[PDB]
Amino acid sequence: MEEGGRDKAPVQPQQSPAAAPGGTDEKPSGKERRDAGDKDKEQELSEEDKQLQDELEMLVERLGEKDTSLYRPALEELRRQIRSSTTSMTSVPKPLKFLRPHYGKLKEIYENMAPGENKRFAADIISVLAMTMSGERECLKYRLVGSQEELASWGHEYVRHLAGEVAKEWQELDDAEKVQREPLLTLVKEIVPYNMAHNAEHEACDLLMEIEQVDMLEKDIDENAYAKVCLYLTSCVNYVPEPENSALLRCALGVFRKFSRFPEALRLALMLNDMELVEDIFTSCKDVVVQKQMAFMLGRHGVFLELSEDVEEYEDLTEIMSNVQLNSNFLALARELDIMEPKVPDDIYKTHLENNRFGGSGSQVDSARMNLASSFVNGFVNAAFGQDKLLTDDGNKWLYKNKDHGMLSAAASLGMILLWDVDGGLTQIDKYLYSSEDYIKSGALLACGIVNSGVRNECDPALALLSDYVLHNSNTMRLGSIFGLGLAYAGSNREDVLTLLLPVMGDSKSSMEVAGVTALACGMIAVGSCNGDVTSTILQTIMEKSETELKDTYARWLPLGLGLNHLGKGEAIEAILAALEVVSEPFRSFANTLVDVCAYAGSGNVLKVQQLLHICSEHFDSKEKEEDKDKKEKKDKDKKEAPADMGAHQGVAVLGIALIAMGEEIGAEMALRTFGHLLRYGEPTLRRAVPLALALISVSNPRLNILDTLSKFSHDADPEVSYNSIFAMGMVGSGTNNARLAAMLRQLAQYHAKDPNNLFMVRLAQGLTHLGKGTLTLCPYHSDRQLMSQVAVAGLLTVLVSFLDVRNIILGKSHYVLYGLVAAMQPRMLVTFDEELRPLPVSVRVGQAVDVVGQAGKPKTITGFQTHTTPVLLAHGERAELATEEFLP
Amino acid sequence: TPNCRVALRNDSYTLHKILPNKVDPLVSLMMVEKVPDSTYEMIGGLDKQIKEIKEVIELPVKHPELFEALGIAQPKGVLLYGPPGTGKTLLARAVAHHTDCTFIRVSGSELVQKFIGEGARMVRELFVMAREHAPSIIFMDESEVQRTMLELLNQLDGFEATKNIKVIMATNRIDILDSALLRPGRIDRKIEFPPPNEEARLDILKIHSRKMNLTRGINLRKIAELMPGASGA
Amino acid sequence: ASKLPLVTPHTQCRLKLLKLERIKDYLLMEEEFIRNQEQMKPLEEKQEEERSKVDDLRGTPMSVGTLEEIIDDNHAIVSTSVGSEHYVSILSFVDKDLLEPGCSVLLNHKVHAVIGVLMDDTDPLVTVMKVEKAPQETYADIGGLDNQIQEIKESVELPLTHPEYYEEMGIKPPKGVILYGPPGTGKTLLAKAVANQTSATFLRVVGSELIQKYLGDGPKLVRELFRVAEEHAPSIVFIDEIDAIGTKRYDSNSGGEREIQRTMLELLNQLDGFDSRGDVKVIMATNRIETLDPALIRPGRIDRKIEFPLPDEKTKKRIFQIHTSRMTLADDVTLDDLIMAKDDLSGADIKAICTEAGLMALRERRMKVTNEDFKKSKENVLYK
Amino acid sequence: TYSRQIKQVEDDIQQLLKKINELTGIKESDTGLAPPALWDLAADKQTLQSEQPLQVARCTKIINADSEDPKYIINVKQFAKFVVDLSDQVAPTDIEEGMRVGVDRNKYQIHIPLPPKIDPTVTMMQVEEKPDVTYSDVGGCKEQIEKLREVVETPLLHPERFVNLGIEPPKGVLLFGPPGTGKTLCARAVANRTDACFIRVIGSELVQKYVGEGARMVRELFEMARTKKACLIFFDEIDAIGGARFDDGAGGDNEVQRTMLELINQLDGFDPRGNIKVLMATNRPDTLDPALMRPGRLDRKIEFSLPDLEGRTHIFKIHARSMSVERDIRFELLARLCPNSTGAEIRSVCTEAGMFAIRARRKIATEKDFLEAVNKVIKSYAKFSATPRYMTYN
Ligand SMILES: Nc1ncnc2c1ncn2[C@@H]1O[C@H](COP(=O)(O)OP(=O)(O)OP(=O)(O)O)[C@@H](O)[C@H]1O
Ligand SMILES: Nc1ncnc2c1ncn2[C@@H]1O[C@H](COP(=O)(O)OP(=O)(O)OP(=O)(O)O)[C@@H](O)[C@H]1O
Ligand SMILES: Nc1ncnc2c1ncn2[C@@H]1O[C@H](COP(=O)(O)OP(=O)(O)O)[C@@H](O)[C@H]1O
Ligand SMILES: [Mg+2]
Ligand SMILES: [Mg+2]
Repeated sequence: MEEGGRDKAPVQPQQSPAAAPGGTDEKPSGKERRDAGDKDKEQELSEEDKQLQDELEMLVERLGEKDTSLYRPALEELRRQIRSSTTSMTSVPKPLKFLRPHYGKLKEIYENMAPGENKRFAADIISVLAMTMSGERECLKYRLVGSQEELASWGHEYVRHLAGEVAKEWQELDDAEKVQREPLLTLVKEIVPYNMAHNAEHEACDLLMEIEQVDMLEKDIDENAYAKVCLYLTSCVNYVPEPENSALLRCALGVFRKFSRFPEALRLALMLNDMELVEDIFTSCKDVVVQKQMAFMLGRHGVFLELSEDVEEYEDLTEIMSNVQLNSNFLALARELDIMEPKVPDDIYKTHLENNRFGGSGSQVDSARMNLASSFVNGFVNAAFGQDKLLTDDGNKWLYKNKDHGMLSAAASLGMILLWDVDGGLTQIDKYLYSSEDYIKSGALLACGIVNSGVRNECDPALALLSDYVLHNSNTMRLGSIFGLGLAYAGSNREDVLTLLLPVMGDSKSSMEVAGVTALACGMIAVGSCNGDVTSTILQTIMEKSETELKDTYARWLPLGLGLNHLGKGEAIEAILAALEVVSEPFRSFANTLVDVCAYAGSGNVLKVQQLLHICSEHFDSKEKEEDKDKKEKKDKDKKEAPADMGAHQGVAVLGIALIAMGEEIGAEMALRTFGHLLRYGEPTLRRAVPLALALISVSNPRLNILDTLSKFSHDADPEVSYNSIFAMGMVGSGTNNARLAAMLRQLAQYHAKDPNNLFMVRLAQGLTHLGKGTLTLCPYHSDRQLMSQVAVAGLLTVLVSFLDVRNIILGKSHYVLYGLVAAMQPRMLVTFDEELRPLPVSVRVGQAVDVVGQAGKPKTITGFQTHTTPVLLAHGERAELATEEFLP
Repeated sequence: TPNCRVALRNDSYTLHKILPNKVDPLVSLMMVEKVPDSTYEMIGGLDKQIKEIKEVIELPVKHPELFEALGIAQPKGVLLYGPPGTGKTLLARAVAHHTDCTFIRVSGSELVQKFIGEGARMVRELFVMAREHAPSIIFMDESEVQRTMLELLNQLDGFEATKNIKVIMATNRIDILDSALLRPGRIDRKIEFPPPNEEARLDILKIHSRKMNLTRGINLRKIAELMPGASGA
Repeated sequence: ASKLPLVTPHTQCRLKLLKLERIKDYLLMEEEFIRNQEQMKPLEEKQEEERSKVDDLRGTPMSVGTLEEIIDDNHAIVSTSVGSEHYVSILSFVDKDLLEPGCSVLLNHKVHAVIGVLMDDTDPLVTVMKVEKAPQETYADIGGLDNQIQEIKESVELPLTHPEYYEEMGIKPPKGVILYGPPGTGKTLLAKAVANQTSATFLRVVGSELIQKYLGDGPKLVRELFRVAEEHAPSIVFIDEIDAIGTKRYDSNSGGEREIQRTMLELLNQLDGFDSRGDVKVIMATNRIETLDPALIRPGRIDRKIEFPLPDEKTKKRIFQIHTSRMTLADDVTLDDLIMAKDDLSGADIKAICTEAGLMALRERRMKVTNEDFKKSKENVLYK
Repeated sequence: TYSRQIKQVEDDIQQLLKKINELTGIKESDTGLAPPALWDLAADKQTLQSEQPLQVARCTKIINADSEDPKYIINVKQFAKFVVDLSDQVAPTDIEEGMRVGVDRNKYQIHIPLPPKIDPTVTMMQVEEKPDVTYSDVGGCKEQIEKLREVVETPLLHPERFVNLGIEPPKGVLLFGPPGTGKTLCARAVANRTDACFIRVIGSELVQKYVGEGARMVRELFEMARTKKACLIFFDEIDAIGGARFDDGAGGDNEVQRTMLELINQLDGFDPRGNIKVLMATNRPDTLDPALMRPGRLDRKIEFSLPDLEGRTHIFKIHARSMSVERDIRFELLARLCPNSTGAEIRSVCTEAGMFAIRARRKIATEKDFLEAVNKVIKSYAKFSATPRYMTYN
């Protein structure tokens, strides 16, 4: 205990502020010169942030605090200089002079006067000066003023400029990682009216720095994955002018403003398509930006590049339409025939090998429904140019035998054999088309709508499937002729053939298996306008669904195309437009949760989820709304898939936990779909947890729920070592898990993962987390499998060719004009950099390096070397132009 | 407690009661070996050697701080040497008896083996019982003993933190053992045991002649002169 | 509870806000998700009801059996403690994962069906060979060497503490390290300093106790040794005095030198198996570097070869300064006379003279150590 | 600004994870059970169904049958032997003699045949798993690689070019040279490329305590080798498993020689292993017995010598490709400076020469850093060097 001796600061600041009321009146010099000695000594003796134990800041206020409360308020003649010596001294220790109810009284020292040019004694010091005090301003004071008092007095007007010079003081001192504290000022300042602060720091951000555009830019997309509705509304439209006004990176526009497309304004992304068509540099980045506009996240664009300078760059649109689609063909035409892929791989049916010798004899399984899965010996392995010449005999001799939806299946397999094609796919159909069969012709002409997927050239505007449609008085001469057109033109926004498919809905024909997928065709086309589609659905919904109390043919099919007609926005107007549209009995109010949550594909608005789980949780439900709670559970499967990874382990720690183990019907019957709607990513935390409840069968329930989750469990792509878990399940599936209803299903499960080798990136998360429509084509099957009666007759229209938005696999691509460079790549784990010291260490998987078109995988981020610099777009996007530059000797 | 017998019912194997306390594997061991327990009162004329062995064994238990007063490490190894029949075993037994330490000699026998382990592939498995009776002293007779002592000292050169564990080797003819054992930092003190003189033969006649039914007037001095110093045996 | 490994944002940025608030969203959803179970599930309790149901499946006489094979369809051949073995089935609360051949299980008393598995109380030999705590003081206790200290930190410590240099270099650390020189020069002492320093699991075995009395028990001991060293983590295996396997012959060895040879063959494998070795470091020491097989000494099995010289006098005086630090040294003595008393004294010799001189002080109950203590002390230590 | 506000709201939800994960039931950390949410389907059915109808079915061993009648003779572990019967659920075909069968405890009759005993210490040396060494990494000995590889895999990958020519390919091969030459490393490439059962054997593992105990391990090894379709058996350091028979006076080293003779009889004499290929590897081949050196067992005798110049330069290109270096160095000077050296020594020069760059502060090593490696590894460590008395293999 070494006290005394050097105690000058607990003595003369103990005496002269005590004699300051005795030296204010009748002593004109000791009031102000001892205040000057109280200002430069408290100033200079507290500028250093190494001695935070100042000798007055925790010492003078034992008497100087009551001296302050009897000094500034109790004086009443505060003039022009003694405020600049008084309120510059009394304002520095006041967040620590007071205790935690300072927050309502930061103004009883400061609002008397803000003294002059406050940063003059806040230049060197980082945050112990007042930056903490200004955080105390914007936390509580600007919240209480700017709750309903935004346009206001001194508590807003000067506070803009105080919150401007402190915000530039963060980017003034060091260019440290205290720079990123400025969005914590700009957000917490005026949370809902974010525009007025982003105007105050967007042009200051223009004059800020160009090296400080990359981490500020990913700082703003680092909120702008998802937010609250108005914060996502304002911060994403404030996100856009940072690579245009200040920065000139200018090439990550469309894939990162697909975020800013739907909920903000549908014309905003059109104005940013104009901003694409202004920056007309030359050909590399101009090429690469409009590459993604066809088959990477959206379509509906191929009528916007017909300007008056059609030579090559405005003639790019046909190359976008079909030539780089022919590069996606050229993937399997040139760069997959060389590595492994033969004409007929065929060896997975060969991998079903030793059940003749696994404990006994064999040649017992002779079920006719096994050939429904032996059709996918032809169907699943022949993707990516696995075309066959007289190797389709397993569908040819099954095509003329029985199983009319199997005559739909083998002829429908030719579209899965010839994918992304325009060249000969219409000719490969006609060699098996002519059979005078309403099944063979509608499966094969249904595959005509599968071959041209992503082409949208002259294949069938009214050509082939109109001729397939006009025959109708009967079965598939009515059904399969609209699904290939909604599938093929699902990426298009053409209104004319949508009105050709409008009397298919407005027919009021008794073909309900056709009118149900009519909404599943027209809903796949448009997601925006044409309320006449929703009118044509709801009028048949009232004319047919009201005067009945029957099965889920109405429920699984008719409002689902309305969810696909109103997918992807957080505005909560469409829930009023559709929830007050079918105000009705609750079986017609099945569609209460359809359009309400189908608009909420990726965000966070968990106040939706409490009204997604507190209205109808279980309630013991004596056979009343188990299907409505299975749809209420079905709408838990969005909100999760692309909101930037972080959610999978707690999704499985929800639905692997308390419905599937401690539920009644929603868990045991249905709740496994989330693991085939969220994912196909692949991790052992649920891949080694679903066969824990799936390897046991539990035949008490309607056992095709657990067997419905068998093949669905095997829904996961990116093929792995799961042949143990699925091959043991089909080996016990030989004796048990009887082959009279699932002989299609077990080898559907075995063939689903690795039908081929490649082509699995279908999981709706492009670049980092962009959409790219993995919902309008993937949705009606997971909606379609709720009850039953569709594993044999009706749902065979869906179980083959439901999801067909397979936007390939790989990103190792050169796309130079000559096509002569290979790559300079280095694939790794997902990124580790937000900030570290200097050169931000990107990730940690340095041990691998490739140069060729090889496999992708999900959690991969790919960089390089050789001083190539990747100067095109740099983030992601899988078609970098890959030019080089050599200012590096 | 672990390693305790119980009573046990047979129909459901419900735990019934808690019988005695069995027996410590070391008490069985020393019961097998049966060292001839000794004391200071049966020492014949070895008093300077007693003063030597007190300094190495007696002091660093009663006063471990006393070496920290001098900043020096405590000794750990004792070598005794001399002809057989000269009180080595009773001395090393007696010092442990008076300082109250668990006198544990090792012989490398295999009747001992079942109380050490099932195979006990090292010698080091003894140390569980050693630090379980932690104030203890390890004793050895007269090449396998010599490698055994090296395997002990290589442990308590600093790799074992439990103190109050010391080793004693006794043999004759100090030149024929290992030079690596004769490394000067290894052994802490070596003590010679001489054959008894005419003085030191007399008091062993005195002590050992106690329990006989004598006759008055014996003149044991003449008899100790008649024996020209064979040994104490 | 091992919820998520992505912890990298590190700062007040917003990947943390969205991501930590994202698992926070799914824990509000998880809490109100499970809240409906305790709200509206009065059928069973399931926290102990089905637990007591399992405990009513399994009987109270839980017998302990042994695995020897596995057939996947929840039945296998297990061995009883008698020796007679069965073909019982396996329950579904037995989470078939900790089932290896030779594992201890729990069987029924009646039908002997596989109830549960048993955690092993481990072999005592692991606790025998595992060094528990730090032995002594740090590298500052050593003094004088200063070059091979950089060598040992170079090969062992710096690979552990800085795994960045070898990756920006594109290189692996050097594998094998051997120590040799005259006796008593600090070979074991430096290993004590490493055992102070590291965070890896540290193993020490004398080279003398490698040899056995039964046939093949040596190489079996080697195989289970490197089993133990591998099955932990980034460890350090120390071997002292490995010449003693070749110098002395003992009569307990039922085999001749053509069993010692085979032991050296199995060890010669276990330094350089074709199998993936892993994160095991090997430190070896002897004083007869010329005796043993150089096939064990080749680079690939031992990379760095480090000689320890005799101390020069400048270093000797430093060692006197170390071992006379905390003792009450009387001013009578002159250490420079004590340096050149023996021309080739070891570092152990100095400590022997100091400790024995302190014993000469405690013979006379004093507190300081005088000159004649050293004068007769060098006669006691050196000359006999 | 919200420093505590993200702290306590982070912390009560990180705790509130556990505060309802106790309400899940993951707790009561076991002594060998399982989690509560798993087996919940063997809860009322298989608890009374895999237990109450299901027996114990103690497993036994057949001695023999007899004619005209089933009337089998059983044998068990310790107890007596019986006259037993089939079940109705089994055919009398696969109840062949010397077989383990599952047998009820009351009538004592046969339910199912069993696989034979394997002695799973033999199962431990099945490799189950492959290393990563590529034939790219075994540069310098290309013709040794080819002459080995045509014996190892070409009949296995193509059993038609030998049949249509009409030859039986050779079945045995040993590999030998100085130590560190790339023998074991060369075997790792074979275990990389192949597909059949790769059953490794290290010769010192067969030294047992009992008499003839190792020979039964040989027998079981060749039995489970005969169970497979094609199999690869690897041998390493077979000097320990046998040099030669030399015995005189007090019979020494006999137990090794009986095991070596059993290995001879399992290789040749009375019905060949058939589709079983072996592969040996030693340091010194001089000590080995000539009956083991007979072809039909050891047909190929691949030499591994030191690389001439170009194999060495190729090895510098292998071990030096993946490190930050000065660009304009040459390796040919270094291969001039290493006349007699192994790929292990070349690798140690590379991995040391990087450490010379790590000495002061650089990022890329230099030619003089290589020169600091050469005199140290070659000429400073030249006292031991391990090679010359192994050149004569003594
Ligand atoms: N350079 C030194 N500085 C200080 N003390 C030393 C030095 N060298 C040896 N010693 C002392 O010598 C004693 C013996 O050391 P150590 O056993 O490590 O030598 P060694 O060469 O390993 O002996 P051995 O050859 O018997 O194994 C140590 O306790 C240490 O205090
Ligand atoms: N041709 C080569 N190319 C690359 N590396 C080689 C070559 N030859 C040897 N090496 C290196 O030498 C080391 C030793 O290899 P290997 O274990 O096969 O030696 P060996 O010839 O079997 O001798 P030993 O039986 O002593 O191990 C390997 O780690 C390898 O890196
Ligand atoms: N000084 C002595 N006083 C009494 N008895 C002694 C003395 N010296 C030796 N003996 C006798 O010698 C025997 C012990 O011999 P000892 O030296 O302890 O072991 P060893 O002879 O094996 O080294 C005892 O029977 C003891 O009675
Ligand atoms: Mg030593
Ligand atoms: Mg080798």
